[PDB]
Amino acid sequence: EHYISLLVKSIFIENMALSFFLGMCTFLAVSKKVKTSFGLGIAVIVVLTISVPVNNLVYNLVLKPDALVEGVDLSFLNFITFIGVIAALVQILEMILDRFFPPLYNALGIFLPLITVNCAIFGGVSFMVQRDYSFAESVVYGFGSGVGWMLAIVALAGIREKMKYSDVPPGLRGLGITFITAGLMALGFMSFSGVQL
Amino acid sequence: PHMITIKKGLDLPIAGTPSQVISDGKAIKKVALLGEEYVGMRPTMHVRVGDEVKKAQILFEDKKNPGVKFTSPVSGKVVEINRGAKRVLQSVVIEVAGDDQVTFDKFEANQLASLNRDAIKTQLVESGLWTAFRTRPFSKVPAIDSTSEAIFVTAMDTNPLAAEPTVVINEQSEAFVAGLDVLSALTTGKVYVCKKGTSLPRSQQPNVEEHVFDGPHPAGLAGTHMHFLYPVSADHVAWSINYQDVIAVGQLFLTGELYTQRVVSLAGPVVNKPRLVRTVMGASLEQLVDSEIMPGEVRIISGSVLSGTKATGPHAYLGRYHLQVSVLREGRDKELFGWAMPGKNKFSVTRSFLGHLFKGQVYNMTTTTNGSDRSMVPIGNYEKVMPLDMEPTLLLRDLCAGDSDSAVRLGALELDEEDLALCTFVCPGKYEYGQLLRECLDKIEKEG
Amino acid sequence: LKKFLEDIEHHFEPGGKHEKWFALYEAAATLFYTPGLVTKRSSHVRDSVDLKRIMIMVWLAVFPAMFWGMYNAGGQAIAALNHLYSGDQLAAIVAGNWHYWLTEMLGGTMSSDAGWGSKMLLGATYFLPIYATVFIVGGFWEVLFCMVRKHEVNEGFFVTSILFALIVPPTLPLWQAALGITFGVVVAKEVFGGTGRNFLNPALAGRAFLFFAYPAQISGDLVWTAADGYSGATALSQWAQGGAGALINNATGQTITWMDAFIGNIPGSIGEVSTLALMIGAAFIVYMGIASWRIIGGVMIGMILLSTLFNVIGSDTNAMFNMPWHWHLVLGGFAFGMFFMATDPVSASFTNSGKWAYGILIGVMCVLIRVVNPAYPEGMMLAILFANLFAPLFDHVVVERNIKRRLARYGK
Amino acid sequence: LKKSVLAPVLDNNPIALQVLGVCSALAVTTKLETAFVMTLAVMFVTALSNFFVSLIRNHIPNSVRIIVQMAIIASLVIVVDQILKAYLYDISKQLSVFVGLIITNCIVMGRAEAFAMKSEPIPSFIDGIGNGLGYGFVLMTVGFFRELLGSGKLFGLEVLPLISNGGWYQPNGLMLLAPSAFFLIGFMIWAIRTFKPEQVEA
Amino acid sequence: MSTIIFGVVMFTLIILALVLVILFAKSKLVPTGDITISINGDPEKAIVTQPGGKLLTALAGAGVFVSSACGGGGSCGQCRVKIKSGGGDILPTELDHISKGEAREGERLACQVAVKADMDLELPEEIFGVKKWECTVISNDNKATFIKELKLAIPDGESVPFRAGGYIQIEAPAHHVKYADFDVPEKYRGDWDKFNLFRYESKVDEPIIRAYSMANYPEEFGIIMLNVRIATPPPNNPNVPPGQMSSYIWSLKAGDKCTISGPFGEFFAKDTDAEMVFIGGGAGMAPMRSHIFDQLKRLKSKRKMSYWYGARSKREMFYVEDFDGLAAENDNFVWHCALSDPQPEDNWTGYTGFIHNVLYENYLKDHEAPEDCEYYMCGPPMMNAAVINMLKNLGVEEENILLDDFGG
Amino acid sequence: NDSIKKTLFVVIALSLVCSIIVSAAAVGLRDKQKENAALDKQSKILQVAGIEAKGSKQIVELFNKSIEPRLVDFNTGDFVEGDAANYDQRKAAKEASESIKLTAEQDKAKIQRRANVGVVYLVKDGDKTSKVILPVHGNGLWSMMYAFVAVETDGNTVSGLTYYEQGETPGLGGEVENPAWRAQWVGKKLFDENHKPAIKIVKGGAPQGSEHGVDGLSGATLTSNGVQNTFDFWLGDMGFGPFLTKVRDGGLN
Ligand SMILES: Cc1cc2nc3c(=O)[nH]c(=O)nc-3n(C[C@H](O)[C@H](O)[C@H](O)COP(=O)(O)OP(=O)(O)OC[C@H]3O[C@@H](n4cnc5c(N)ncnc54)[C@H](O)[C@@H]3O)c2cc1C
Ligand SMILES: Cc1cc2nc3c(=O)[nH]c(=O)nc-3n(C[C@H](O)[C@H](O)[C@H](O)CO)c2cc1C
Ligand SMILES: CCCCCCCc1cc(O)c2ccccc2[n+]1[O-]
Ligand code: FES
Ligand code: FES
Repeated sequence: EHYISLLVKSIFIENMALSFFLGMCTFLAVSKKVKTSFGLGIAVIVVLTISVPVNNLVYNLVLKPDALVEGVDLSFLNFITFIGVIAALVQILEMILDRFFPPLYNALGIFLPLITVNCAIFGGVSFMVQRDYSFAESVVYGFGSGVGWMLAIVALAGIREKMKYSDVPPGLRGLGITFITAGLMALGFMSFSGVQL
Repeated sequence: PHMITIKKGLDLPIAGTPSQVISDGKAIKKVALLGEEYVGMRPTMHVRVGDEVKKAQILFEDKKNPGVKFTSPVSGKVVEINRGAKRVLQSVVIEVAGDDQVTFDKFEANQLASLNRDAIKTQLVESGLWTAFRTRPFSKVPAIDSTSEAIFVTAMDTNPLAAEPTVVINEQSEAFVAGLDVLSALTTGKVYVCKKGTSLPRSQQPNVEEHVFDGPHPAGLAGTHMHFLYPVSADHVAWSINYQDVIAVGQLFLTGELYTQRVVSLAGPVVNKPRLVRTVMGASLEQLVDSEIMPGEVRIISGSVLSGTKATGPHAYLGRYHLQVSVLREGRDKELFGWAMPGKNKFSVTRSFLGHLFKGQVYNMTTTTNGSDRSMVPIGNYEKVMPLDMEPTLLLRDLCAGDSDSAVRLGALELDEEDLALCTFVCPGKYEYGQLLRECLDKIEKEG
Repeated sequence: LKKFLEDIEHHFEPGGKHEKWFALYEAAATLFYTPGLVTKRSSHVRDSVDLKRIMIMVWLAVFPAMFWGMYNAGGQAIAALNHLYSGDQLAAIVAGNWHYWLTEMLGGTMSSDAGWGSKMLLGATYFLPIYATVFIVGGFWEVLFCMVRKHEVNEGFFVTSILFALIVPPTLPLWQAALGITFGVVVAKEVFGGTGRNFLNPALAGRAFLFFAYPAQISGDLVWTAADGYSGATALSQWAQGGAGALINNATGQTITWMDAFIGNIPGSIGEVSTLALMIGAAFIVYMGIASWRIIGGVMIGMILLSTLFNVIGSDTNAMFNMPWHWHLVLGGFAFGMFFMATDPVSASFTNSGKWAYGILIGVMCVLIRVVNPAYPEGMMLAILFANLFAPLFDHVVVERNIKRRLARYGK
Repeated sequence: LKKSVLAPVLDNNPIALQVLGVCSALAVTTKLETAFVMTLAVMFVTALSNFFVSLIRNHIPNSVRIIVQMAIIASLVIVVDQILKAYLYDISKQLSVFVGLIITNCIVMGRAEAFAMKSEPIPSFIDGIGNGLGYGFVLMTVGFFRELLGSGKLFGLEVLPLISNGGWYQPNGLMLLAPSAFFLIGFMIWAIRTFKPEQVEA
Repeated sequence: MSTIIFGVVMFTLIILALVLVILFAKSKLVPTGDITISINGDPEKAIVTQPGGKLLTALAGAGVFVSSACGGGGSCGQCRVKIKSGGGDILPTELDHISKGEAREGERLACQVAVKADMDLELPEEIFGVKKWECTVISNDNKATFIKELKLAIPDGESVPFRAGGYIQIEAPAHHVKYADFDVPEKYRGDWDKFNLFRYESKVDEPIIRAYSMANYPEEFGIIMLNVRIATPPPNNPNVPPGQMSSYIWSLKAGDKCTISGPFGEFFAKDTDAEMVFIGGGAGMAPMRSHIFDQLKRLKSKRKMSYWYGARSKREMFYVEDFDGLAAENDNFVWHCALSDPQPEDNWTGYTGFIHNVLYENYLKDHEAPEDCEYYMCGPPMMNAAVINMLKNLGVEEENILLDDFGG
Repeated sequence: NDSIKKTLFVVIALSLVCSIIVSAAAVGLRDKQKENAALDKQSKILQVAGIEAKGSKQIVELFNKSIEPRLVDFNTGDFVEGDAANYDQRKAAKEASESIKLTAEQDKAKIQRRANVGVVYLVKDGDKTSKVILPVHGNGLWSMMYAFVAVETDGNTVSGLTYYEQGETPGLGGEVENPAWRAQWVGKKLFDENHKPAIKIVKGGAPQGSEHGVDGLSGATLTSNGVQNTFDFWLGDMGFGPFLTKVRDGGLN
């Protein structure tokens, strides 16, 4: 069905982390340990799957041209509304967990502060707006992108751990090698570029 | 009896196996205690060169392990006190002479089972036999006040060219039975007497248990036995002891005098008449193997070839925990394109050499590394000689990378330099994981 | 040679001159004559197998594929030429290409009645120049990194240069090969430390560079046959365009029977054409334990499950759906990649359980890229790269399961 | 002021020493013209956003501190977007969604929380320009190689005649794809760390 | 004109709603109640404060003072509190001075952990004895070319319950002083006038707190003695900021109000019988006297001690008679001193050469078992850097070695 | 200080200040930015028509003088009346009401939907329609390829071609924008003597002087097939075939 195809497209064919370079700054900084990356990967999924549908509802209701009132369009407010809504969602989630769900806060709360502005969260909404998606479609796309992003970060984290035995030259060690490692990752993920799903 | 079978392991077919016959042996004039053999020991010398010593007189103490006393194995006068780099105590040499000895309390056979724990602990510490025990999580002598609920008596020896315990034990059957009873009372829990399929004397105490192990070499190590009967960790500390020292424990209590006689398998490729020879603890190998080795450049090794200390200069004495002497040939010769030649007379875990075709062959192994030191390529050799439920390929990388924190998770605590010997023997990169593990474990206790 | 090398050891030593050349010298000293080193601690006896006997053994396991591949490449070029040109026109083309008149000069007739020897000679003129270029250019980067870093050159390059020179089309410009190997040797291997310190396959990363950098010269129909002005699609591409009945050799106008594909009498790159030769060679490195039999078994299971699944589903618009599994095995580079390039110890999973998952993923990925992806004719290379990235996770999952058992004391 | 503003050009580069604003660098360097325009957009947005925050830093409420700075940055980019869509429309289309991402770009947000706060207005304005200039230096060198080899062109000027136009240079396809950007920065950092060992990591 | 109105109101509506929900979110999701800190589970020792800041500031405000040699930032690591629960996880900086075992035991860096929720911690009762004092400067007379002796009187005559070799933290506020105002006696003024050190001036803009070892042993009641060294600019760096606290201390005179904190310290003599060898240098002479005097006056220890102190000349050698009297009254302990550059007026005829070399020749050259001795190092980094290697040249171990680094 | 009343004031104060600036930019530049988008296409339409035009003022003058958009219904092939100037066909296809779903066999070009009414541009010359430009788009290997096809009054000859939107790989599939390839399209005949599609993309070159044969893209068969399907689909019943049939019988004149 359409939902199944969309979910797979957003995970492998359309990978935000590597295909579109969205959210690379946190991709390389937090990819040190798999356990940390997995925790971050869960945080982005909830943020992406809670922000993409809400923004879609907001965009259609008011921001969409000739939607709030005939003859008036508020598309120019697209950037402010998306980032504004996303910022509130990240902060509110980080607080309710610390109050009502202690154990969840320690697992995801530590990571939300850096995702308040992260590129992947904003990028997913912008791409969704550029295309035509329904509410149910957006939920799958938002959830699908999160898993795709979480797949890349975890895969990179596993590689970096496997590189503990490697002997990288000084200087290129640290950030420089991660860029090369990420570059090679994109090569493997370009196999599906031709799929038109 | 509960039997456990090991499938993954390698039996080295080295030429010149022991005849499995006990011989009178040579006469030893020099004895020594190896200071580097004990892990994490800082000596506090109690004697100086020229000082006379008795059978059980204290030689040096341990700073990091207060209360542990190391006593001489034979009466005599100290002749040398060697010290290596950074004044590390290499060995304390003693020239055997006289007959003076220090006696201890003695009890009947039956009274041993009901003996109080404090009395047993005091007896061993003063007599110096307490040094035999080794806490598996770090292979260090147990603390005086510490106690464990699992004591392992390794009554089997699968090391290459090792002596069969059944031959030795049958000579001291009465002592061995008394030995287990003393250990049975000492332990808070059970005593695991790991043994081969053969029949050995049994102890009537309920705690003492016999487990039969069959298979290649790894089945004969204390580390393997613990992993199959009592998984050790930081919280759960277990002890270990070889059957020879157990006989000593029984002799000490049954007669009140230390028993320093040992049976060591003197065998190897370059040994004229391999057999078992009686000796005294810390014998001088330069005299034990004198006029019994074929001409040429040879290396005398205390303990098994897989795990042992080279016997050269100050270290030319038998180890406390070593019950075997191996003699090898220094393979310094260089052959043209030796790295690619038909595999005749060449032994390898993999089937990449013609040697494996001729089943039952014996190879006169030399000390040559058969290559240079290169990176660790995991061609799957490690998984074939590591029966323990671990991930050897990932564990070994952690040690090479010096990731102490990750090594513990993978299960590096329950290993020892004698457990990674086979992995060192089959590494294509010619690494030495035995040394790497020792560096890693010392870091954990030093910091952790 | 022993005396000369021993005496010259003074020069390459730090005290003597040419000290910057020690790394190169140690390669020759350790190559011609085995080191006289002895054990210093730990196990005083060591296994007779060293890292040098695992490269020559693999480097000798592709020879049957190399020789037939050279014969096959020449056979197609000669057969195609006569089909296109004839009479005097053939002579003009022969004198216009240094790959042709060189063969004629040495005695290899280019006519339609050429024997096996002549065909093989033509292939050699197309394979050695590529192999020499990658070896010299690839080796230079290997030595430069080790000399500058004062390391000892690791013995892992002879198997990387020969495998990169066997998966490229015969009509590959030399300058592209130098770049292709350079990216693989430098970016993928020497930047991570060297042999055994990387996570990707240097050979498949060198080809992926040319695959995307210059797709024109490593894709299409004008590159897989070394005949001027001959445009003939390969077996797998013809299957996509038409169907099982569309497999036709434009050279001889004869259908591609399964045996012909299995034997290796089809157009393609030198190393992949023959599956029988690879099977004979791959049986050795697997029998000797050099190549894991779990990965090979895993790849076969993964390919069969998806290949059979696609057949059941069927499709009226995509002809690649109805390809039987046995046809997948003997076409493209699946046979070569499964045996000699998907079994690389370093880039594969380090866990027995992980190897099975890693092997299966290659089979699933390879079949998908062949069926559902029309952009790429076949994706054995890209399938392996995907598996290499996710190989660490497969072993990490196993380790986490194993660690959980340890903390539970193995139920004791 | 000359040394202070030029210090973060290579000594504290936001992409080399730090990791900020890398998404635009790896996705806009395809053409030099887009890279140069993107550099100016970040330099202007970074400076103006910092100046406004510094000029109102005293009264910022810590409860919603992020929102107020985001609103200023979001408003600034939207105005910039209108200018781009008015003039230089062709470049704007190539920029695509990444023009909006300038609001998210870690450089403008990172410096806003780090230096724009607890600082005077004028020094904050200079810092924004300096940080943007250093970030632009990465795009230019990375973009220069990508366009020079990827299509044999610089700002649309034929530097290397392509084969398709009776030339001699064959464009490198990989330079226009995702992996090329990663490798160039991975090696560009390596060169920087060599001449400036103070940034080497242990 | 028309669409702008809709945009403007909509602009405020979306942003106003977002702040309302988050503002309302905090009102019903985060508690504003003050946080209570329990010390040793003692209801009397309970501290209550609002959320925010670090744990170190709360303790100082309450009255209990913790060592802050580095003044925050997780550098020294002296601040160690056994926080049984709460305080969050351990930051990477804390692990620098805290090992895995210590972290498991509950040790944490107070100056780094941020108070955000109710927590309980355990602290030894000795910490309660830490208190501040405003001691009147008895005198600040010169004793060497680069050292000063600061004698202080505890108000009311009370004595600090400190152990021999401890240190106290002196806090000085913002000020500005000139090296000319320093009252340097002509005996030590020869070198001061040679380099014209009087030109330098010290300016302090904010309060500064520094650690200082005390030269008085525990049983010396009602007096505090500090051998404060002058932190003049290095000759290669003359124009760099001169020592702030050192310049302030040298400017003090009799009757000056001196604020100190403590008692602190960990450089305490071990309780054993093995001979202890003391190596002193510069300002490090103060702990040596305390350790030496304490072992003979308070402990009455008969153990064998050998103290060697490095100086430049006779005037730079001080307390010769103080130790000589101990030698006469205590032959078990022996004191020594070496003059590297004796002056013509010194009339020196005894030991010659640097302290590190001479002591080994006379004492450790013929020592049969010098490894077992206990080594107490306190001096300039070069003296400590050479001695540690020189001691390690004799195969010494680092378990006994205890370095009292002054950060010189 | 954390007074709730003051925090709202600054938030509202910031919102009002930013709102005025952002709103002014959105409205003030709305007209100018709209012109920019149209100007780009206007130049492209002129380019394929062969009318040289450089400069924004020049484009506006030439485009108004000669070009003349006209709506055309695909089903009927006749002209339609409406806002042909600003008829966004792309958006119309997305909307179900203005678009007609294509079945599997019908969708030869692999386009999900086709707009009800198309838009063309007549290149008037001296009060006489010299040629008609047809916007034809089809599915490529990577993305959707859009192109303009110029047809003479006879409705059978191609006088040009241009691709103003493509995503094929440069060097292999991006050759569709190569001036040599586009210039090779001139003079071809869209339809055979039987009034059926005849334009072909023959692999490996084309016979010299071929009337309906067009040289294919080297090593880019997949993209070439998409081009062939695009012309085949848009020249058929569901495309401009009915309109071109009217053009053949003097529909324009
Ligand atoms: C546990 C402990 C006990 C101590 N006990 C004593 C004691 O008993 N007596 C004692 O005298 N000291 C003692 N110290 C040392 C004391 O902490 C200071 O080192 C000393 O008092 C100087 O303080 P200051 O504030 O003047 O240093 P600063 O003003 O920071 O001066 C540091 C030195 O470096 C120079 N310097 C500073 N900044 C620069 C720069 N940018 N470039 C070049 N040069 C520069 C200064 O000129 C000066 O010489 C002790 C330290 C510790 C940790
Ligand atoms: C079974 C086997 C397969 C190998 N396959 C490859 C290969 O495909 N490519 C390659 O460059 N090296 C290969 N090597 C050599 C070596 O493993 C490889 O170069 C290192 O992983 C490079 O770091 C192989 C080695 C073995 C034993
Ligand atoms: C031209 C070589 C450049 C440096 C890399 C050498 C690698 C190298 C060196 C050797 O001695 C080998 C011996 C046997 C088999 C393989 C070998 N390889 O790959
Ligand atoms: S700019 Fe940092 S995440 Fe994109
Ligand atoms: S006060 Fe220095 S580390 Fe806390």
